[PDB]
Amino acid sequence: RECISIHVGQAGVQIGNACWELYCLEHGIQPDGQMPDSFNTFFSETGAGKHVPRAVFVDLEPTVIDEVRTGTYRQLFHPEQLITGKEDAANNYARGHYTIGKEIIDLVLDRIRKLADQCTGLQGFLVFHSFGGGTGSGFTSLLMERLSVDYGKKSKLEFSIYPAPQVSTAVVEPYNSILTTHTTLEHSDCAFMVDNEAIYDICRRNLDIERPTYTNLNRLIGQIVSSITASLRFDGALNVDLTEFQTNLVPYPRIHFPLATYAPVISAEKAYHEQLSVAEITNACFEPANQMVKCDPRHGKYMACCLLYRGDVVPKDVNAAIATIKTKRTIQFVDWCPTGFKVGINYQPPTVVPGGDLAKVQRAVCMLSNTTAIAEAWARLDHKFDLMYAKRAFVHWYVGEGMEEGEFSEAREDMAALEKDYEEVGV
Amino acid sequence: RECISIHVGQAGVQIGNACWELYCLEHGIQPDGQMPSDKTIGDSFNTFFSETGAGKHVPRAVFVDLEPTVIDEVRTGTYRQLFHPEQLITGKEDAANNYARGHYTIGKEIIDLVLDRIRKLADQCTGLQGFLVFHSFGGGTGSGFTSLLMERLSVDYGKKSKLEFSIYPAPQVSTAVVEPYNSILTTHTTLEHSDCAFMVDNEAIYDICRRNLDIERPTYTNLNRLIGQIVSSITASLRFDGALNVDLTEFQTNLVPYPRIHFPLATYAPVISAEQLSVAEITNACFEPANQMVKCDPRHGKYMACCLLYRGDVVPKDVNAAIATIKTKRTIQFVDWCPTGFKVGINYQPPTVVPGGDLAKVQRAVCMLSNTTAIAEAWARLDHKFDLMYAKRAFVHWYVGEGMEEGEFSEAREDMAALEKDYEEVGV
Amino acid sequence: REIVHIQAGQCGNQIGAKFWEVISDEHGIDPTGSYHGDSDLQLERINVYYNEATGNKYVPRAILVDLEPGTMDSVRSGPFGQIFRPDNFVFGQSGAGNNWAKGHYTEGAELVDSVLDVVRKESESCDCLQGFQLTHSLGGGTGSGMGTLLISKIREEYPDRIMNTFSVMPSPKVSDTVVEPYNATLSVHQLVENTDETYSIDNEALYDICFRTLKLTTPTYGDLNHLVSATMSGVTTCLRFPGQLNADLRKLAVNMVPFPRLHFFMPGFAPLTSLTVPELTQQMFDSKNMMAACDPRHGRYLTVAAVFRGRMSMKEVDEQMLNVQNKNSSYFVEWIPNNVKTAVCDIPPRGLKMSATFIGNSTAIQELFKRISEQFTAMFRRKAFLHWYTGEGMDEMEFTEAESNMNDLVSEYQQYQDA
Amino acid sequence: REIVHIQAGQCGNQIGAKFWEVISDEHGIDPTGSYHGDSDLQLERINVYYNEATGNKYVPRAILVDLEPGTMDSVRSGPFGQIFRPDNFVFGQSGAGNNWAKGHYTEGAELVDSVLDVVRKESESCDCLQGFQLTHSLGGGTGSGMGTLLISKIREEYPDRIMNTFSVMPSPKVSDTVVEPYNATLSVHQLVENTDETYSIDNEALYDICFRTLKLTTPTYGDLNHLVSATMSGVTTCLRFPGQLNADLRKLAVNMVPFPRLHFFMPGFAPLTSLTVPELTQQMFDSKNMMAACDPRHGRYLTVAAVFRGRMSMKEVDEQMLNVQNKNSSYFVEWIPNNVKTAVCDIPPRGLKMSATFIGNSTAIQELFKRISEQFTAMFRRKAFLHWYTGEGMDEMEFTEAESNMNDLVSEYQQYQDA
Amino acid sequence: ADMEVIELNKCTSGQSFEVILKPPSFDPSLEEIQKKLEAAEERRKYQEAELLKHLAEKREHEREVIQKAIEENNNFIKMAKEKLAQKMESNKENREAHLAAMLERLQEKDKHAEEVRKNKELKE
Ligand SMILES: Nc1nc2c(ncn2[C@@H]2O[C@H](COP(=O)(O)OP(=O)(O)OP(=O)(O)O)[C@@H](O)[C@H]2O)c(=O)[nH]1
Ligand SMILES: Nc1nc2c(ncn2[C@@H]2O[C@H](COP(=O)(O)OP(=O)(O)OP(=O)(O)O)[C@@H](O)[C@H]2O)c(=O)[nH]1
Ligand SMILES: Nc1nc2c(ncn2[C@@H]2O[C@H](COP(=O)(O)OP(=O)(O)O)[C@@H](O)[C@H]2O)c(=O)[nH]1
Ligand SMILES: Nc1nc2c(ncn2[C@@H]2O[C@H](COP(=O)(O)OP(=O)(O)O)[C@@H](O)[C@H]2O)c(=O)[nH]1
Ligand SMILES: COc1ccc(S(=O)(=O)Nc2cccnc2Nc2ccc(O)cc2)cc1
Ligand SMILES: COc1ccc(S(=O)(=O)Nc2cccnc2Nc2ccc(O)cc2)cc1
Ligand SMILES: [Mg+2]
Repeated sequence: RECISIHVGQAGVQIGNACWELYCLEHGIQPDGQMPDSFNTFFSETGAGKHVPRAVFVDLEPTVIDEVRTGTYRQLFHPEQLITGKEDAANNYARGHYTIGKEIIDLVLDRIRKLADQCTGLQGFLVFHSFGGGTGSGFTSLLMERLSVDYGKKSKLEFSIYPAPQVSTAVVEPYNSILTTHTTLEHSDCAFMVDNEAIYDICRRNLDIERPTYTNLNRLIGQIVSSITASLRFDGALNVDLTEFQTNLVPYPRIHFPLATYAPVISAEKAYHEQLSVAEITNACFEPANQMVKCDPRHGKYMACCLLYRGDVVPKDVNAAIATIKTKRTIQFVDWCPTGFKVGINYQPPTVVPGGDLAKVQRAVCMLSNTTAIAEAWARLDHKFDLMYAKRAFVHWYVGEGMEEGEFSEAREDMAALEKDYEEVGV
Repeated sequence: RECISIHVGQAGVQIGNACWELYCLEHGIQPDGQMPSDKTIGDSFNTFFSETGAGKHVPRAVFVDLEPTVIDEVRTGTYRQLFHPEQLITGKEDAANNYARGHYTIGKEIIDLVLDRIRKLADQCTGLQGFLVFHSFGGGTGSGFTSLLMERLSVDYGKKSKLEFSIYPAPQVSTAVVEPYNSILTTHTTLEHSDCAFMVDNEAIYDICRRNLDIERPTYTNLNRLIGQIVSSITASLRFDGALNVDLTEFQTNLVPYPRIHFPLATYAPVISAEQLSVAEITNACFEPANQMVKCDPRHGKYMACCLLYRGDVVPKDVNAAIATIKTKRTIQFVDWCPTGFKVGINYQPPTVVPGGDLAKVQRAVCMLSNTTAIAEAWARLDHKFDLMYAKRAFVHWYVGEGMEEGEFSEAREDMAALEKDYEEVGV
Repeated sequence: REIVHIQAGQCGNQIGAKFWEVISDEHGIDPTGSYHGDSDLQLERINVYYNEATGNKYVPRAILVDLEPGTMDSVRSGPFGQIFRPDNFVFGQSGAGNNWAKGHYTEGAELVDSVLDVVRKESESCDCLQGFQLTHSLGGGTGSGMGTLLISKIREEYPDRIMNTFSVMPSPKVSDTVVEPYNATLSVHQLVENTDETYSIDNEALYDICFRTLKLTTPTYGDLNHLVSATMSGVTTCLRFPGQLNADLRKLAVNMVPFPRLHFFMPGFAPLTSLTVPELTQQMFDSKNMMAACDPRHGRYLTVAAVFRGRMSMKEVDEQMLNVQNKNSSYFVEWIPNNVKTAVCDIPPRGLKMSATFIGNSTAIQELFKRISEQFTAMFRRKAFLHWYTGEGMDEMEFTEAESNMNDLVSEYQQYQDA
Repeated sequence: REIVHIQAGQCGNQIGAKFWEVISDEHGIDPTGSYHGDSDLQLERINVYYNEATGNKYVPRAILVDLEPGTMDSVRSGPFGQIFRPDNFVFGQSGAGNNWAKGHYTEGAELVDSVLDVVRKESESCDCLQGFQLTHSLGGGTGSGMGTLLISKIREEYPDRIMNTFSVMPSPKVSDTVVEPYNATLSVHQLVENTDETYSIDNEALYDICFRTLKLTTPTYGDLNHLVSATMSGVTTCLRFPGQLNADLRKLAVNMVPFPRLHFFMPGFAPLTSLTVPELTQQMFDSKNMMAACDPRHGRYLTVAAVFRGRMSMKEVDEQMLNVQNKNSSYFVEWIPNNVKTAVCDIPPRGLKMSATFIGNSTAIQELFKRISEQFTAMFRRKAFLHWYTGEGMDEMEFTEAESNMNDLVSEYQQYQDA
Repeated sequence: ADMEVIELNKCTSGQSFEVILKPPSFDPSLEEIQKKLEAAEERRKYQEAELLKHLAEKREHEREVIQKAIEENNNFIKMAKEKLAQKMESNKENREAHLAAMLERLQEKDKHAEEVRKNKELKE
């Protein structure tokens, strides 16, 4: 039925801010809230005029939440849905989870419930957050534990922002990542990683943006997320509701992390070429360059696959298109599982943000896959970690806010487990 | 902040008289107290003078002697107007060339009055710093009364440093045969109530006046003028406020490394007779036993802290390249455990000399204060005299006479023995 | 989110009076008056360094401490003299002594309170106080002595908030008190325990930057102050301008220091006196161009933050930064991953079209400490001038007890050249 | 700072009357009247020897004691007779006897008081009284007998102030009383105990200086008095003129005497009768030119003060003084360091362009004592003239008790020719 | 490679359908513990509430050092006070009695002239 968004952490928030924006344009809601069931999946019809999102925004500094109740959209949300916490998280899990987090959690968890309160059958939670970085790791963690308590079945879908050398804040990033991901993993249902690097790569090859902004990268994530939620905002076949999300991607409660791949990304300026063919964009979904977590699944296997199309498309091609992706390409399916390709078409042609960077398309595809090679990210992370912790590099700051030396051991010890879990699915 | 002078003893006094004079000409104060030079109100040269009444400029000084004679000369010839009639104390009967007398017998009496008058001066000082005690080493009240003073000053004034300017007695220009006794007698009581102590070998000064000044057989008031200068160059630091040496702890924090070893070695720069010298040359003059100021030789003993105090027209740009070459063609000589010194103090104030004096006006003069271990040459050259009189109780009885003890003579020498050992025991 | 400033002791106060008028120019402040400039950014982060009073006006959050009038009237009768709040000055009257003990125990603690008493009223006024920063000499007492004390009283009141200092570690040329080793060592100890970051500005470097590379013959305390003031501007920028990161000074600490004891940064600057990007990068990573007297050669970099100034495309700043982590790939510890971060602010300093500044947690720093502790143990030897402290009521062994503690910190930076 | 004068006994009085008028001339005093002279210095130290009365006038601080009229009317009817204050004269009436005992016990103590009664006035008039000096014969009673007593009464009244005497030790040629040895010895004893300095003027020398070197045939008590007067002038000068030292007479004593008992000076003079610097120096240090009969050969100098008169450059006086401590280097005890001091006064005596005078603590003096005690024990032998004293109430053994005491002082000077 | 495709869901504005292509071919989070996130706060306290009681130390050392300066200073003054007039009231006592033992050495050769003067009052 319904569907609450939570966005925690400066990244979490901006990603949100810029995909809510895209929900709006897609649903022809003017910033004031008024538009002149269905899309009710995400918004509540409040008062008589308005259209408020079912969303909460949390951050432990004002700064970023302040920018939202500044520039239009200022009108969209409700003053109470945006929570802000005066003192920072300061780039560590410890602080967010235990010290500066302990305080604000009771208020956030309350406000969420205020939103749950006007929902005759609320479905789940879409938690957006930064992987490394202060409150994104720490407070998100504390959230999911608690949400897991106040909300029994009720799925949780996380959209993590896997941190990248080139566009990063913090040195201690690896620690927080491996820290959270550990607490966080058994309270979540399916989890969409987003490699910042990956996205910054796309913006350099495909979008031509010399040195891309956050709000550059963000618009792009916007799109992919909008393409994944599409299913339940409009309503149409396959991933019609949140449970179907795990049913189709996660055959093993632990292995959450599917691999996303947006279809045609091209810069307005190109906005008038000849359009791209149902065939070609499918055959784009298979390409490390068009990926979304820098890895390579030609070497690792696949264990469930999902072509999520948007636009003007009759299946009779999608078929003959899949068909030939098989015959001149990398099949690669695991041991004990049909060969997937659950295929969702939504007729809703993709709109993009008006003065944006991309052009308006006729047809876009989305490809969600549960590959076993997504665990490339899982070590590329660890190795950093391993090699700091091997000298208690920054450890002390954590013991400082009052954590335990042993938590650090026993969190990594879970990634060790996972990494084994994963590659042990090979076939 | 402030700074009181005390001059006890015929020498003490005349030395004073003749560097106060020099302070005056250096600060453009007419004998008649008044200065049309900048003015005042009641800073800068305030360190040493109090702006009394509305016109005048009195020194912060007391002059004590146990005979009139010498103090009477001061309230006789101009400058007569400078001081205040109270600041000059005189005691009717003499010291008679013995510590015993000065300290116990004829001193006992006057000390209360002097110590009072001092306080009067200290009374108009919002933060008085210390005392500059000028006195004779041998000689009657200079040894004995000076001693008794310092003990008492040490009691009425807690921290408050004391800086003594002693006149180490010389065969050729001397009064008394019993000199050695007094010297070693005082120096003993005196040494643990003082902070840093500038010795002045009379011989040395008389020597300078013969090589450099050309005065066939030099006067007291000949020598005195020369002392004046050196003292004036040492006090200089805190009378205008100049770059380095800026207060009384900090100035000496520099020099004395150990509660005992007070005695630095002074060396005035260019001394030449009326009727220019290079920054380089005068530096390299500060290293020469002939230009010294306590007849010794520190090429043989070591050095434990060194201080170049320049005065006049000088950019450090040279002072540097000058020190530099003093190290490459000469006697380095620095002790085991102490950087290699050369705290360098420049005052831009060009040196003025006494008008119808003996010396000429200079463009640049240096001062060099050093704590060498060889200054203990004086410490024995004295003792040996002492040792060899006392070895027959030579004049002893005169002291037991005014009421001293045989044992004090033992136990005072027993302290120079100690010191002499202290000193030479600082060698690498 | 809002920081106070203590500026104690002549060297320190002289540093700060330059500091204050350079940063005051960046923003645009008259002697008192508020804004006069065609720029706009300025006053977004003026919050951070300027508590503001009625009418126009801007007045810096500034505490000035000294143990003698002298150096204060020197500010009030000079540059931006009129600007600091009247009873934001804390007079000494007493002596200062150039003697740590005086400054830390007697003649100093003496005062302390009337200082804390002012810091209390700026800090409990500050809407969300980040932390304090302090500037001062390390040899010579009023600054190093009271200062180290100040902070030991600041922590305790404010454990809480973070603790920043530019302390100027001193040298045997361009100095005066035979004693400075003693003073500094005593403070070095104190700092190591009670600060969260300390920028090590070496006067030995500072002087060398003037005469080895500047044609500057007889360097004042003036020209040479000029460097520190410039380095402080460059260092602060991200606290007080843009909206790039937003730099918590806390954020800075937690990211810059792996190990609690080793919060010692050598700074370094771009152009100098009283520029291209490439020529700017290896000029800021040149040894002969650091703010401390070491050579970031013997000793690798733990972590380094760097900050560039002036509208120029950073697409090249990346391309060059990333270069010196290969043209020097060896000299950055491999056990901390991406341990160089850089940021860009596009509003130049007083003069100059293009600048850049370097913050450096290098174990090259060991070089500096080692060299003071080596004229220190060379002095505490036959127990030298110590009787100046002995006598003020300090302990014989407290000296060896700091030696020992510092001597550690040497052999910990040594300890981190590992694998 | 101010001294009194006792002048007792014929030989004593006669010495003094000459003394007084030579020194009275130096200053310039009429018979009574004050000043008449183109010199100016003079009256700075006239204080010392001249208590002054109303009007002009100057009158010497003088007490004149005798045990017969005779020698007093000799002054009052002679030289500067008019000058001494009227009841400053103490008449005897009685016999004098040329017998120590009379003068010290009976016919002398008899008077004593009326003398003390005058010294008390002058002394308790003196603004700061230095001490007394006394002139007198040693053999013959009125001077030696009462005199020794006088001083033994002066001390006790005045222990306090110092005690000076020119006593004329007598000889077997130019004398009269077979007895003098007796008288002298008895006094010698007395002096050794009760004076601080005694100038030993030998008549034996005095007579010798006239006939051995002058061609003076039949020497009066006159010519021969002349020497003493001249010698006393020379000796006193520095007490009564310049502003060189200032000479405390106390200062003199403490400096001149190592050992309390040995206060015996032989004096000596420059030119003589009724001069170059060199020829002045070895003439003053010549034996044949001492005021006592010894030879400053057998016996070294303990300490020596010397004094030169008349404007001439002392750059030469040093050069020569310093010479005879090498040309005679042997004969100054090495155990007292710089044991010769000399001073210069630039205003000549009566007549004479250039003078000089010698004060001498020599153990050569032993020679003198020894020679009297040798005609004493040669007489006390079979107890000769003793019955003149026995009978006046004196003791048999008091004589041997003085012998013994003197005989010591001999063997103490001997004792000091040491190492 | 040539399909056969099942087909779930025809929708308002959408269509789904799987396409199995080659046969498959083979064979407790509950609450209690926020009593964790206070036992972490009972460290951030024990760690702070000690580097507090540790400045409690490095304070009342000031006490100690400011006080052993004065403790040792009046120690000097009120030792060197009586280092005087107890070595000066042994001095006025010294001479005075040495003065008197000269007067008693002089009254004794004065009570001696008295005993031979009235001994003249014995000779006939
Ligand atoms: N994609 C994307 N990543 C971001 C964005 N902002 C920060 N990040 C990344 O998120 C991580 C830092 O997380 P933050 O959200 O800034 O940390 P936080 O504690 O959650 O937020 P603060 O309260 O500002 O400290 C780094 O990996 C950054 O690369 C953003 O706007 N978009
Ligand atoms: N440099 C210098 N030394 C002097 C002077 N006058 C005396 N002396 C020396 O000082 C010592 C004597 O000290 P005095 O001051 O004369 O003795 P005093 O008792 O203190 O003073 P008086 O009361 O006059 O006896 C000897 O070493 C002399 O050489 C002088 O004017 N200048
Ligand atoms: N760069 C800088 N350092 C200084 C300055 N003044 C003094 N110093 C250094 O600091 C030390 C003494 O500092 P000072 O201010 O005199 O100490 P305080 O006044 O007692 O706090 C000396 O060793 C100098 O090298 C200054 O003007 N600028
Ligand atoms: N030089 C000096 N000595 C004299 C004079 N008259 C006597 N004497 C000596 O002093 C001794 C006697 O002194 P005198 O005056 O008769 O003793 P008094 O009169 O009883 O005190 C004789 O032995 C003489 O040698 C005198 O004229 N001048
Ligand atoms: C190299 O490791 C890091 C990473 C991030 C940081 S930061 O988020 O705290 N900000 C920052 C990055 C680069 C340069 N300067 C920064 N801030 C800053 C803040 C205050 C200063 O005085 C200096 C620099 C600091 C160090
Ligand atoms: C040789 O030892 C000394 C040193 C100094 C002195 S002095 O300071 O007392 N004056 C003095 C020096 C040289 C010659 N005569 C002196 N005074 C003096 C005073 C009274 C006299 O009847 C004779 C000499 C005396 C003896
Ligand atoms: Mg200073």
